[PDB]
Amino acid sequence: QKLVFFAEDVGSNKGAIIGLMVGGVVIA
Amino acid sequence: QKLVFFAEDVGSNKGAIIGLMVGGVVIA
Repeated sequence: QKLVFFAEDVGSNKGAIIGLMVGGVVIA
Repeated sequence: QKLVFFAEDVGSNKGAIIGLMVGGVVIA
């Protein structure tokens, strides 16, 4: 394996996120 | 609101979970 690169990319985060694996009475 | 209940249930976890919110050199 050889990698040679002059890359640039943008992925960038501002939100309101709800990540449940679910259990809350998933209802809490 | 009124709640009255007798509830018994079962959700239990043993996993090899990958959760990415994406951005990884998602790669590569």
